[PDB]
Amino acid sequence: SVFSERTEESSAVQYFQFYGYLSQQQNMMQDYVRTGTYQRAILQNHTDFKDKIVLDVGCGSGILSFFAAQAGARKIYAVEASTMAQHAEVLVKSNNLTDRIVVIPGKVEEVSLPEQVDIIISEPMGYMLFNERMLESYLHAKKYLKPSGNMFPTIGDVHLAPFTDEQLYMEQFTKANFWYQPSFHGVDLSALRGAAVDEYFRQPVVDTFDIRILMAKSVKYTVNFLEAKEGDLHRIEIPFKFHMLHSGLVHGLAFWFDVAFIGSIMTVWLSTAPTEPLTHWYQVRCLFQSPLFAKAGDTLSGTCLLIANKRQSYDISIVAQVDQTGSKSSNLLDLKNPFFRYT
Amino acid sequence: RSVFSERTEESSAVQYFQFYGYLSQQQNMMQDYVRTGTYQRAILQNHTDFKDKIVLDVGCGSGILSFFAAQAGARKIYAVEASTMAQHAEVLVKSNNLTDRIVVIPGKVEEVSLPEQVDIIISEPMGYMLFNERMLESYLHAKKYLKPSGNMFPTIGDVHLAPFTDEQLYMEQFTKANFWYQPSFHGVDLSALRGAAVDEYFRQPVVDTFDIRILMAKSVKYTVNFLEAKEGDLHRIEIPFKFHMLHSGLVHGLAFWFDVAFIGSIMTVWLSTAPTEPLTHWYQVRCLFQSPLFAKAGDTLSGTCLLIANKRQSYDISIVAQVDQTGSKSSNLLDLKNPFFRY
Amino acid sequence: RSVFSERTEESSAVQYFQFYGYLSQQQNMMQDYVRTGTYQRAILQNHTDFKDKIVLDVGCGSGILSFFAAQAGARKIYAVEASTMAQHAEVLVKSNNLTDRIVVIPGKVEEVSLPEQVDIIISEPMGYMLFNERMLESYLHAKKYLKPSGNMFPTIGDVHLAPFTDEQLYMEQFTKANFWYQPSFHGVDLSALRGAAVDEYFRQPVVDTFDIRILMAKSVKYTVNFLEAKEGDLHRIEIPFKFHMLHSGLVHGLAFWFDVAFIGSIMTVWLSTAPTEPLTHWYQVRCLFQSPLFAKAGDTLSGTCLLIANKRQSYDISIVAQVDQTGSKSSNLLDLKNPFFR
Amino acid sequence: SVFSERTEESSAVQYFQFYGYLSQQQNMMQDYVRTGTYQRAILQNHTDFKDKIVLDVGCGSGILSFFAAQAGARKIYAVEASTMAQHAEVLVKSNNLTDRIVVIPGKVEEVSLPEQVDIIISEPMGYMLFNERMLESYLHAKKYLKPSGNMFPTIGDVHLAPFTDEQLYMEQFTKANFWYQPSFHGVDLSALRGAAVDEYFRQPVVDTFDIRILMAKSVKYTVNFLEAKEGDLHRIEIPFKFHMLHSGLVHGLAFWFDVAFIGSIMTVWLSTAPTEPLTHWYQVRCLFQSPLFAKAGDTLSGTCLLIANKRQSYDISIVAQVDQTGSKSSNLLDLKNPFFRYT
Ligand SMILES: COCn1cc(C[NH2+]CC[C@H]2O[C@@H](n3cnc4c(N)ncnc43)[C@H](O)[C@@H]2O)c(N)nc1=O
Ligand SMILES: COCn1cc(C[NH2+]CC[C@H]2O[C@@H](n3cnc4c(N)ncnc43)[C@H](O)[C@@H]2O)c(N)nc1=O
Ligand SMILES: COCn1cc(C[NH2+]CC[C@H]2O[C@@H](n3cnc4c(N)ncnc43)[C@H](O)[C@@H]2O)c(N)nc1=O
Ligand SMILES: COCn1cc(C[NH2+]CC[C@H]2O[C@@H](n3cnc4c(N)ncnc43)[C@H](O)[C@@H]2O)c(N)nc1=O
Repeated sequence: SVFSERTEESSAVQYFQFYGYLSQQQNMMQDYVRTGTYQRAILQNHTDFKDKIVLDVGCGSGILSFFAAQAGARKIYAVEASTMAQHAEVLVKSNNLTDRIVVIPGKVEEVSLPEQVDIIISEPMGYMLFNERMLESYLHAKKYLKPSGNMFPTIGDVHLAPFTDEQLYMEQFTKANFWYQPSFHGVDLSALRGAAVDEYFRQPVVDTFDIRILMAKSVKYTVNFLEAKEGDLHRIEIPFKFHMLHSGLVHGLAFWFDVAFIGSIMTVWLSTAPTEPLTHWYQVRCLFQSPLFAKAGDTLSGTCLLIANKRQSYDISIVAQVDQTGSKSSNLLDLKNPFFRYT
Repeated sequence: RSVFSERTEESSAVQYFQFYGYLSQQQNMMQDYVRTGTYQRAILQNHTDFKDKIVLDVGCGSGILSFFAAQAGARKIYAVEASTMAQHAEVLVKSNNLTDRIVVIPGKVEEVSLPEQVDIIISEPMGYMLFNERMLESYLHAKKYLKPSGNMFPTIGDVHLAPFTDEQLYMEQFTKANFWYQPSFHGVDLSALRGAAVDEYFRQPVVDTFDIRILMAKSVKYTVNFLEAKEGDLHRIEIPFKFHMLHSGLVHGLAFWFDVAFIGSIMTVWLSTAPTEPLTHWYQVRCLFQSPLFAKAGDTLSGTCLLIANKRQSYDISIVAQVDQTGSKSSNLLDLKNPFFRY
Repeated sequence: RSVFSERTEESSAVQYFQFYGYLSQQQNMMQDYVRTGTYQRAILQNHTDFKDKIVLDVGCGSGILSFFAAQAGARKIYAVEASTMAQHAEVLVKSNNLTDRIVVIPGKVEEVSLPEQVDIIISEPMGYMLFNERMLESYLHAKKYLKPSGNMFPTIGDVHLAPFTDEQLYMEQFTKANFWYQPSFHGVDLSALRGAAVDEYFRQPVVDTFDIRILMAKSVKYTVNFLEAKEGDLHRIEIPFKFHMLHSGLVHGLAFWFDVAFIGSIMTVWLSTAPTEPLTHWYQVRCLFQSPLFAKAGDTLSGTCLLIANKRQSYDISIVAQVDQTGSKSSNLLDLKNPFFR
Repeated sequence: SVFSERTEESSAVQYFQFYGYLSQQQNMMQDYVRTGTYQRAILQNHTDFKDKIVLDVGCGSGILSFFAAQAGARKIYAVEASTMAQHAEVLVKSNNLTDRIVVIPGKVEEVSLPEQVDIIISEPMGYMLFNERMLESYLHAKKYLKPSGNMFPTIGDVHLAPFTDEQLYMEQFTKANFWYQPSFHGVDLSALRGAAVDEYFRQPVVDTFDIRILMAKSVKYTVNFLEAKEGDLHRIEIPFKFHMLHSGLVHGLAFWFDVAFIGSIMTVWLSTAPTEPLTHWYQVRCLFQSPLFAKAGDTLSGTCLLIANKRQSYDISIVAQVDQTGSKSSNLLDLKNPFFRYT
């Protein structure tokens, strides 16, 4: 199957074991902006669901399918690969919707659907949008979509912006300098200091921050789910050229994302920006190995390259330079194992 | 066929050794001064057990215990580690000018080949509730390389269990499960999953610390002698208990902690994780009853704690407890692999 | 045969009037200075509404309100009381030398005979959640003796309901019901009765007081005009509500309290049992949801509170409420006859 | 029916409405001494239940019948007049004992039983034992008992003792003096002071106390349930002659009770004495209208006459005199409406 060939067994096992916990479902269900916005997006666009055939990709407990039912859907095929699929089956029955919702346990790449659908609903977003590589499953599911179909969400916007956070930057060396001592219980640990530093900077930082740390207007990269193919997400190149609004040291790039549900009646947005109420996605920051100095009016240019790996994630390569001075910095990060810093 | 792989699911082992490949993880355990200091004390104060001896370090990580053995005057130390950390151990050996005495051997101890038999095996195989991670079996497996008169550091392990009362913790866990009682979460009836939820939450052992005044009886001790035990002895561990209740009230579950002893030629050194001792990264472990049992002082609380090893490098825990004077019985099942870190 | 007996089970009435025959009970309400003081204030500052007038005191008890009417210059007061306390009131009338102005008439106001029509009716018919005990119907029934332009003290009653958050109270009641979850109480499996246990406990309205900070929205008010209302109006009371949520969080239920107003010729006097005011023996009443509803600020909480009068001199309470923006719905049933005094 | 003939309907309505609440059942079940002692008496006398026919009078939720089943009874007829009977039926079903326990809704005086039983079990005790008049139902049930049959409990002892409590006595007047003021909001309430005093002294006081207020060894009155007829409890004359242990003012009499389960293997006692842990029966105190002075060595004599009324309770008439001085005092009380003073 498409899924198995692009995914290490070991990763998938852990992955779907994670999503088999009800506390996990509960965690996201209790994120009100997420759940409420989805419900709002579906119900306020009822003409996109009334008497329609629906596919729910990765339905979990099946909540989104129930929203599709509330909107008047004729038939909803709810696909889920984790064991949560049982619990969804329980809920459909207990809610007297066995006639409209069909839970189909398995990976969307492997199961079979009896008919084509009018619309696909899903929540494939991970950290920095792309983490978990579910965007690909969502796009893969379009093999079941009628030429007349819609996708909820319809587009996804990733935003990148340079930031200054002197403390976050110095934090890494404060932690790594543990190894910079010539006699830890009689052992000289110093030789590992460099490797320790390396390890810390490879982790993207998951948390939130004050918007005043942002030093330039964000650059946006858009995925149109109606148009994009799976292969388009194996290699994602985000070129950028930031026009610096403030003077100071740029310590790295901040990431967040929005999705839009473009329905027949209205467009509804779900935003994870630092200007909006906090979600379980938070924001993601990737540090530069060396900060770059820039003055207001200077230009910070370069590329963010995301290469997909078989651990259901991406290798992040970021290169940036201040055009006016020629000061250059790089970093390589492993998105699969971020550092949860939020307190 | 390797012993390790035969008892271990691939997916679990990958994750397992990925976790221990991070330097931050090493730092975290190294910074536990009680642990590190006590190990160094046990080794250095029993230096005659190491002088001009052959040593095996099982799961050496960064290699600190091997360095303690080197400080103690060991003639040759074979330091085995299956994670990538082994590369970092090699660096320290070189930078500390101990290349002639410490030899890092990458791989699983069940799979590597050792050049000679050793005089003593040192290790830190203890996990949560002592038995989590199933490394005790690797530690015991390694005895195939031990001379007939050889020693084990640690030499024995004592598991302690005692009933406790903690209304807050219980209500804390029940409150989480009460989410699934809702008959109309965004219009969806979740109640049918309420039973499954409470099951899931009470399935998690609670890792943290507590005040000793919550203990309602003298602890019961279960001892594993590492010099004598076989791997097979740890596939099914049955711990019978009979507590004489010192206080009246609700027993909400059983608390677990452990001690290990380094029985050397000069002296015996103890490492304790009891709640009467300073806190370690092992903390203490509590298994909640789904239903608390009322008992008065002078009553007897009897039953068994049964540990069945699984292929995820952990144990399925079954606890049965009864108030003998009334016949009030409680039964519970816990998954030790996935505890709730409450601290 | 009488209106009272037809709407009341004998057993309930017996127990009911047995309760009000104790002097300690009388003392208990008289010692509520806010209550008694406000009544005297309402009557005395509106002395012109009593000056040389004919008065009916419905359920006079010890006869205190009648004495206030006497102090205000009333010509003649008919004091009706169905319990045995009526004997004690007559003693006080005699010992206070007011035999010429206060006439005690033993019996139910639905059954006794009055010699003449009155200019004003005084009473204290309020119970828990205002309506408990169903005496308002007796109070309204008594208007058959009121001259056309006559007055009522109190003149109106306002019931207030507001959503609240109180997790501790909720888990307090939830902790109690889980007793019945035990699969081995002395070796006995009680779990099969859990559902019934939760039902029983959450059916009880909670009588006590609380900090006003637990209220999540401005209260909604339901008004009874005693000058206009009929008995029948209180057999089935439907109270619609739409709360505009001021805070985000869990709504654990609805809190109820009431005010009455004495609208006299000189001034209007209010008696309040709100949580912003000093505590009275009416306290406040809260009806819990079996499961709380989450709402964030700006949302709207809508639904209905339905009160059905029963033959035990009380009400069957039905509360249905929903968060409009999300469709989170709750339905609940409470038995006002069986409150929980915490 | 016998029950209807001795009971006013309104009282019966109130009475069985009280016992229809699960919270009420729960409250007695949560009395560990009560429930545990019943269980102990039944289980340690298992030979009195093994393969026997049992009658459970007023079974409530059915707890004692389940105990009888645990002891090995062949058949248990469980009679209950309140609606709780339905709940008992539920538990019988869920505990898979439908073949051994038969719930019979109704009053034991009115229902039909198919056969004679070997033993009757019940908990008919009220305040000072006799309140609620259920002992008569218990004795009435012996029409279904085989000769040589047994009763659990087998006997009941009511204990009386003189007490001194100056505060309790003066309390009545502190409360009644509310009415002794010439201008309560302009009203002279004084004329009702006497009636208020009368009212307070008619109520027996339910609460507990320090045993040090007791001025003599109690006098005991025994009901042997094996020998007694119900009619024996319509008029209960309890003569008393106390040998005063302490000097002082006697303000009244204190009441409590014990029951004994005299089985073939052993006798088990349930005590509500003030020297034992507190139960939901507490203790009962009846005040003299005027205190009597007594010296150590004096004798306090008289009678406590209990006259049963149709409100399922008793009018208590107490007369007492100090023999050596001839100082005499009496009181008449209404046991149906006691004053709960306990804090
Ligand atoms: C915010 O951090 C990440 N994150 C993301 C989300 C949103 N992603 C739900 C995916 C849900 O979809 C399921 N899923 C993923 N790949 C799937 C596939 N090929 N076939 C079928 N179901 C699949 C998966 O089991 C889970 O139930 C969330 N609900 N919680 C989170 O913690
Ligand atoms: C729950 O906390 C307990 N805990 C315990 C310890 C002590 N446990 C060392 C295992 C170390 O031993 C290694 N290891 C495990 N099984 C092994 C095996 N067959 N062969 C070789 N090395 C092995 C593994 O890679 C790790 O480096 C720790 N260093 N951190 C902790 O967090
Ligand atoms: C605090 O909440 C309960 N509560 C209420 C009140 C206020 N309710 C006075 C009724 C008083 O009026 C009497 N009463 C009730 N229905 C009556 C009727 N058809 N005809 C004549 N008298 C009646 C009844 O006997 C009592 O004396 C209070 N005085 N104490 C309380 O404890
Ligand atoms: C603390 O003192 C009061 N008290 C006493 C007791 C002990 N008395 C049980 C009576 C139980 O027996 C029942 N009962 C009484 N007369 C009955 C009758 N002719 N026929 C059948 N059942 C009858 C009654 O419905 C209740 O289930 C208790 N279980 N709770 C209390 O609160």
